Amino acid sequence: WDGKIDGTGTHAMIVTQGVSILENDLSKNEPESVRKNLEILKENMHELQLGSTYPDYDKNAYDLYQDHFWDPDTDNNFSKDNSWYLAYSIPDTGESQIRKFSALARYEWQRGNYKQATFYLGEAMHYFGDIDTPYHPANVTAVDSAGHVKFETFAEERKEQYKINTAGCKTNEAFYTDILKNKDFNAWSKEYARGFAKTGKSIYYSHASMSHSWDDWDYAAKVTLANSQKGTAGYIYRFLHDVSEGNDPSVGKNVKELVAYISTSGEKDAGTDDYMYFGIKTKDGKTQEWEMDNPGNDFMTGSKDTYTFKLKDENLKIDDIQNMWIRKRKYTAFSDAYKPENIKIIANGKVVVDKDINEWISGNSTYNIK
Ligand SMILES: [Ca+2]
Ligand SMILES: [Ca+2]
Ligand SMILES: [Ca+2]
Ligand SMILES: [Zn+2]
Ligand SMILES: [Zn+2]
Repeated sequence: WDGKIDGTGTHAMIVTQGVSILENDLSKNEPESVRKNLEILKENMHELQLGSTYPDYDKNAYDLYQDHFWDPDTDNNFSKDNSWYLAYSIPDTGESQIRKFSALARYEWQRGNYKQATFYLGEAMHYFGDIDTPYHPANVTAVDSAGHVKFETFAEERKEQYKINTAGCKTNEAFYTDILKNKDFNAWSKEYARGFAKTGKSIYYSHASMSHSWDDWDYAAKVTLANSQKGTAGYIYRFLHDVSEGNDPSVGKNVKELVAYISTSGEKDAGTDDYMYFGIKTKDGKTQEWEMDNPGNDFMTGSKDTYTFKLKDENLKIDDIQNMWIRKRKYTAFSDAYKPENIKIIANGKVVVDKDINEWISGNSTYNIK
């Protein structure tokens, strides 16, 4: 969907309505903590809205042109065994971004950083809105500097007439209750989001593609925006319950992948063009290393980069991973020191490592996170 850097536009409307939806569907018997956390969210509305639009204008990334259209089955294909060269990190998808920002949002909320938590939640919903955008051509036709397309700008001009204020039921009813049953957040998110994304693809072929009439387009915007709002409300509801009842999705399950969220210091020359790797060592002495390389310019000064690592051994618990590290290898003979500011490691929807560093890493050296 379309959006503007100041927290306005289609994206902002979606999260704003997601809140109103909850304000209306929330049953009276709901735990007061849930209702109280909803109120904290509402008073941080401007941050939720800013976060909901930020990913299309994020300048602390890889210096790449924005393109947020993925085939709904991408995440599922990446999750399958054998289908990926493990030495390489897995590319970020709309599906994975929802999970990452959700984990970061939960972590921040538990420690009282409501403003940051809400912003992160906004970013998670931004990506959910995207996968719910009915635009799936093989070849994209961008119309603005932020990578938006004509179907999104069309919906943008009409956003007000697509607003909904209810999911169609109360939180004690099926839609909402089903969302709480699956205690495995990452597993629930995958199936839940995939449903909206696939319906989105169907709508692209039957109503939103360029060859369809304006009437078809209006209808497509209407039904996918309703879906986006409802779906967003569902994610916010789950977040509220997760942070209120102190829920942890990683609870004793196998760690199939690890996600590194690395914040490079804003200091001059903090970034690096040298080869960068991440590695772990298990309690039993096993080791695995991955190359941290995404399509763009990795580890730029002041960037917040994400790397998804798929593990060899799929029978490991989080406590089985004893050490973790990042390692630099010189690209050229010339110096190019690297200064990470903070590194967060996420395992099964939980932020398991949050280490401030602010030290220069130079030459061919290994820096131990743990
Ligand atoms: Ca670089
Ligand atoms: Ca790269
Ligand atoms: Ca440098
Ligand atoms: Zn969008
Ligand atoms: Zn986007």
